[PDB]
Amino acid sequence: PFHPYYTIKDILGLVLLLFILTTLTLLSPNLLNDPDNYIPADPLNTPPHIKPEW
Amino acid sequence: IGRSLLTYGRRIPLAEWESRIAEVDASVVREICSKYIYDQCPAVAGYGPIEQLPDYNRIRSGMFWLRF
Ligand SMILES: CCCCCCCCCCCCCCCCCC(=O)OC[C@H](COP(=O)([O-])OCC(O)COP(=O)([O-])OC[C@@H](COC(=O)CCCCCCCCCCCCCCCCC)OC(=O)CCCCCCCCCCCCCCCCC)OC(=O)CCCCCCCCCCCCCCCCC
Ligand SMILES: CCCCCCCC/C=C\CCCCCCCC(=O)OC[C@H](COP(=O)(O)OCCN)OC(=O)CCCCCCC/C=C/CCCCCCCC
Repeated sequence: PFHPYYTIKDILGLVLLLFILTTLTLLSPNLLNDPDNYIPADPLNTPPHIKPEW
Repeated sequence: IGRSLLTYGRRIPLAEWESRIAEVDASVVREICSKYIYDQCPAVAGYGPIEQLPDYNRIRSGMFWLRF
């Protein structure tokens, strides 16, 4: 049966995901960040180096 | 007679049994049932088409109430 086995197993998985998410949010927030999106939009100039989200 | 002299060392007369029965009351039942049944691990045996016999964890969790 799904309960109790996979209930606790998925809860463990969620705890792990939250640990990773917190470390990414507080300890190293700029790891995946892109500087070129901290410049507001300019319809007359495309920047030389273009790169979407990963 | 035989079984009694082996187990008890003595014959227990019906009068003594009656006196012992008269002392039980709902409070005694509550107490002693709690003393032997409540939140205990059981022994289980099954024979037959027993696919639907609950899992052991599900049976163990049935030995206590969350609302108590
Ligand atoms: C989000 C992310 C999602 C993705 C995540 C991904 C990963 C997920 C992985 C995990 C997945 C898990 C899946 C679920 C597994 C479920 C397993 C299961 O059901 O097992 C069945 C399990 C197996 O037993 P069984 O074989 O079925 O045998 C049945 C027997 O009857 C057994 O009899 P028993 O006596 O042993 O147990 C019966 C009793 C056992 O429980 C109890 O007696 C109490 C348990 C502990 C205390 C909890 C009290 C909560 C009270 C409500 C909230 C108020 C708190 C105080 C604050 C007041 C504020 C004014 O439980 C009940 O009767 C059920 C209800 C218990 C609560 C009573 C209140 C009901 C109304 C709820 C809504 C209230 C809204 C308004 C609130 C006020 C205004 C804000 O038995 C159950 O019945 C389990 C009960 C589980 C109850 C869970 C309650 C959760 C909700 C709480 C309230 C939420 C709202 C809060 C609002 C804000 C105010 C605080
Ligand atoms: C917000 C970030 C939090 C980060 C930290 C980690 C979060 C995740 C942690 C795990 C959360 C688990 C939630 C789901 C409930 C899991 C229950 C569990 O594993 O135990 C099973 C067990 C079922 O009992 P059995 O033994 O199987 O049956 C007995 C039958 N006689 O669950 C229970 O205890 C059910 C009874 C209810 C327990 C309490 C449920 C949660 C709510 C309680 C607090 C109420 C106030 C909530 C307020 C929230 C804010 C407004």
